[PDB]
Amino acid sequence: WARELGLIRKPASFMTSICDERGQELIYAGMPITEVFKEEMGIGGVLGLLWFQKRLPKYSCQFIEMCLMVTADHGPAVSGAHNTIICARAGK
Amino acid sequence: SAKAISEQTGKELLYKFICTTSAIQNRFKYARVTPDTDWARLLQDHPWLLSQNLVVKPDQLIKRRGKLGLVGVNLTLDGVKSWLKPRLGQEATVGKATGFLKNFLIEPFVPHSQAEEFYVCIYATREGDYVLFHHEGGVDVGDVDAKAQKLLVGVDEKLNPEDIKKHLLVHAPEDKKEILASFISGLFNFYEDLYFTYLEINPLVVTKDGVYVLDLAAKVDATADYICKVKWGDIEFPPPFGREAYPEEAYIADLDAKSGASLKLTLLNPKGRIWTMVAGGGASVVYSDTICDLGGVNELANYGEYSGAPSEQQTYDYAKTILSLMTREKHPDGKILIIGGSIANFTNVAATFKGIVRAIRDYQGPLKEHEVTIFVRRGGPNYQEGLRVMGEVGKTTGIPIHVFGTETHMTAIVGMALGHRPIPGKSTTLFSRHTKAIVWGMQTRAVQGMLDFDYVCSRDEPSVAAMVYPFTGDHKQKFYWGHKEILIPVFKNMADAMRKHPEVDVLINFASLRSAYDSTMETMNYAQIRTIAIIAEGIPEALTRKLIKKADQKGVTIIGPATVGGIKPGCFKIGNTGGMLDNILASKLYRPGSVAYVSRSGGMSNELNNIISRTTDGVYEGVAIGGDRYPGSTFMDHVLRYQDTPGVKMIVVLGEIGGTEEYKICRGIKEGRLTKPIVCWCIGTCATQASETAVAKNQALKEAGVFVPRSFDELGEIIQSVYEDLVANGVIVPAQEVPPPTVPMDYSWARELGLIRKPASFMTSICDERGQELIYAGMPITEVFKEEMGIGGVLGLLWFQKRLPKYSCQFIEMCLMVTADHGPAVSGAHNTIICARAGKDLVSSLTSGLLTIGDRFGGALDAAAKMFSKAFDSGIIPMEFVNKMKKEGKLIMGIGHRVKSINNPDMRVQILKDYVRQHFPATPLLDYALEVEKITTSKKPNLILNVDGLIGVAFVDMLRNCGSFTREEADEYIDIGALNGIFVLGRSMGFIGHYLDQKRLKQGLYRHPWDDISYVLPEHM
Ligand SMILES: CC(=O)SCCNC(=O)CCNC(=O)[C@H](O)C(C)(C)COP(=O)(O)OP(=O)(O)OC[C@H]1O[C@@H](n2cnc3c(N)ncnc32)[C@H](O)[C@@H]1OP(=O)(O)O
Ligand SMILES: O=C([O-])CC(=O)C(=O)O
Ligand SMILES: O=C([O-])CC(=O)C(=O)O
Repeated sequence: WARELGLIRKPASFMTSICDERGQELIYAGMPITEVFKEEMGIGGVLGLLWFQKRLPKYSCQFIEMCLMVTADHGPAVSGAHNTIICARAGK
Repeated sequence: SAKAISEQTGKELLYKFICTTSAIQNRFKYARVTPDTDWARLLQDHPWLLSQNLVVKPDQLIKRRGKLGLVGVNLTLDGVKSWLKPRLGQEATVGKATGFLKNFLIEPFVPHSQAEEFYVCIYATREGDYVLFHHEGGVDVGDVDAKAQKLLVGVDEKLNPEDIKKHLLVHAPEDKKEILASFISGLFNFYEDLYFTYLEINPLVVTKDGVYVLDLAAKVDATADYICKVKWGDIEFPPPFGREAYPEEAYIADLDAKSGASLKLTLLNPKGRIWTMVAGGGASVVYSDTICDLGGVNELANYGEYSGAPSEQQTYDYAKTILSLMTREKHPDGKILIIGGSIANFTNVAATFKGIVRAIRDYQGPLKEHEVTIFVRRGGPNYQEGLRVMGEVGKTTGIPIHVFGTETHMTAIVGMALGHRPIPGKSTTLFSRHTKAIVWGMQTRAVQGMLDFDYVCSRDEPSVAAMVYPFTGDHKQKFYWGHKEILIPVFKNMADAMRKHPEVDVLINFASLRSAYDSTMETMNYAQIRTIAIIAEGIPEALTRKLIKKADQKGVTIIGPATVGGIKPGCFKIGNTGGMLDNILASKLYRPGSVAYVSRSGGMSNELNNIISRTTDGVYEGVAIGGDRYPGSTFMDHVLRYQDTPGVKMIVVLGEIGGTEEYKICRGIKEGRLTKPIVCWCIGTCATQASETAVAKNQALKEAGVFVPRSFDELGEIIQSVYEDLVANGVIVPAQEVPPPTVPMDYSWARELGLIRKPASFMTSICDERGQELIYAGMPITEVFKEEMGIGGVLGLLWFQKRLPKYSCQFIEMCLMVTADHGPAVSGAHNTIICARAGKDLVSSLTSGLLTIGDRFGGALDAAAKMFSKAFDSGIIPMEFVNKMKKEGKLIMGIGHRVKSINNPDMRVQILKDYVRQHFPATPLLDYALEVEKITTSKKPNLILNVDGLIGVAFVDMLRNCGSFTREEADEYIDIGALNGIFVLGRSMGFIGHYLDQKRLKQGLYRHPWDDISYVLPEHM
């Protein structure tokens, strides 16, 4: 109630610039989620908006998706997938 | 701070650290006699006492010892013994000072002529060091300026011995020229390199044999001790010679140095009725001056002082020791206590006065008996609550307490204490609206006050451009600009802050008293800086003289050191002057006025702000030059800087005792340069060179042509009088009072006063990090260690919040050590070894191993505990329970081992089972599980209780069988999962051991074999 009337200041920590959950609709960098879907940007587009806060061009977003899909798996004998299979096989 | 040292230590370090080509005799030849020590030990450790003649002087800082006949010359050992029979240990006087004569210093007497003596006196001034030498022996050395040779040697300047032979040895005899020139050069090198302030050697016996010293006076720069811990040794600062110390005074003295707050007290007349319990040093000084001026000079009991925001126990001890001191005797006119002081900067007045009312309500009885009266006047942040609680305790305890704030004069309560009134290229513009500054160090409170002052003055831009801190990286600090969040960039180095902000002309150095010199020298290499305000206090005087010399060479104005800063209302504020915005809006410092003041102590600047706000229009610019005796900017520079400024109409100067600083103002008024009206008043009379006292300075200024008030009571009156006399000439027009912008309150400040509620989440009951010491459940950590409880004790305090008995804590440790590891082939240890072998740290490897612990791996503890608890609580016999588990199609978990079956026990099940049998008081559930394994071993011999089942059933048995558990909490921690915490905390030991083992064996990254996979992928998708 005393911050609604604006007669107090509290030092606000937790500075962030990647999401605006309040208001009407979700804003990633400066653009709403409906403009994200209307401009037909891919998952590389939301990595551009969330990680770099910039609207990357279409070839950059498609390359980010492309370098995500080759990174997707390299078998179970690698060490992290071995850890995943061990932890999943122990009922977790 | 120049402190006089004992001459014994002075000549000890003189003989220790002299550097000359000549030979200096009497090497370690001195002795000390006190009434405590004997004479046989001093004779046996010093066999040289029977060689030559002896001489004795009092070693208690007594000036003119030979004139009053307190020296024993040309006497032998029993001669000086019989000389010290009627003198050692009792009352003696010199000048005005009378006191106990305690210490005596004894030297080998040198038979000397009147022509072999020499006079040397070297000391520090502002523009350099004075060297005074006279060649004619004895006390009769004549004038010190014409016949005796005087030398100005500069700062950071080498003294050539050729100059000593040229100028210091004009009238000196030719036979002792080179030896005395070498001695003078060595004495100057010693004086410079060990950082003294004053040396005087009146007898200097320079014979053909060598040079002897017989008596000397030495004052050292005591603030340079951080340079000279190793070269002073155990330095000694003797007190001035006088009366002894009272036990209350000694109690105040040794509670003074145990904190970062000044708690001083000195008594004048112990039977007086006017008392001093006063914050702020200048406030106590002007209170003593006004009491001695109003006729209470023979009645002023003491001057006391509490500054630097002392703690509640500190002010409680000080108040009980000073309020238990007028209760010894009474007065026919009553007794008066003054809770006085200036305006506090940031100290909460209400908490200090809560300590005051607790200390008074402890001793209200003798105060009512002795008929005392309390006069209270303070101010600052939240003094309304303090005056209200003094009024409440006055109405409650019956003691008449008369309370005022900043609306009255700060000293006028003294005016009704005796009943005298009825009781109701150096630039002339330092700062402007375009002025930016760089703050050196983490002083975010000061920067926030800076930005608040800039916001309330309707200024468009913040005056803090950057912050410099070498101990952190380049980042940004989040501050307030009114309501808005802004970012001030914090830089590691100074060079990038100077490159990125070329508009900065002010640097405010918040460095310590021993890192300010190098930071100021680094600042002055940049030509954009026109002024540096050095806040730190403690800086040695030679480094300050070097700062002054480079400031005169570069034209940079240095405000300080030992200052709070300087305030220009409407343009800029330095550091912590004024305080927070309570005092700024109280003193109307958001708009410029027409009065400019120069003061020395920063504590009187707040009361000068209050006086100028109340009596006259307001402050245009106010600079406190600092309490150091070598100021970077003097009075005279600031007075000409105001005189060159056309904005001011009058200058108020508040000097103090000592220094010829405003005789320059006197002679500049007589020269006609200073035409604007000046109101000046000298604090520090203390009449309880003759031109250094405040009263002679006062009528010196009065017949100089200055409106000097008679006392501090009429200072605001004479300022108001000259204001009303000067507005009649039509030069001062009062501007229209524009209301300032209003900042919102701070959240921590408004929660300190308790006028807000915030819903506090994050409820916890397992640790109390605040306060004095760590509290786990309700007991401190020292009681944890004193009762000798183990790690099971702190699991009892942290997990269950209960002091478990000794067998329960030892059993918790016991069930932790069997759980510690079970090899690497288990699944979690495999995860730990895999993650540790892939180059990860301890946290990631232990974490990736711990995340395997679930229902299949390590889940037998909690599930076996719940299974046997639900079996025992439902009243089912073990024979029916085994059949019920068999015909439900699931195994009894916690029962069944692979290899170790019958007369081959698990050997850690056995130890835990035995400890539960002798040490637990009652075991229903363990006996139930024993009956279940007696059935299942009759089924198959390897179906014994596992360690995972026995720890579970014995842990439930411990919780529901021992004390302090109320039979829902013993069944609650099982449901929450306290069995899982036992397993994970135990197995973390083995997992960290696995990490350390796989990192110590230095094994590279693991990849599984392809022949142990058997891929079953579909043919084509
Ligand atoms: C009546 C009136 O109110 S008027 C006031 C008149 N006088 C004054 O204004 C004096 C009051 N202020 C001061 O004197 C203070 O010194 C201030 C305001 C300059 C601040 O100084 P401080 O806080 O003492 O020093 P600072 O915070 O820099 O730290 C002291 C030392 O700790 C060192 N230090 C800090 N943290 C660590 C650490 N973790 N490990 C090792 N050293 C450390 C700092 O580097 C610094 O070293 P230095 O002395 O070589 O610089
Ligand atoms: O502002 C300052 O430095 C003085 C201060 O906090 C106090 O002790 O009241
Ligand atoms: O705790 C478990 O359930 C697994 C284990 O350590 C074992 O192999 O005995």
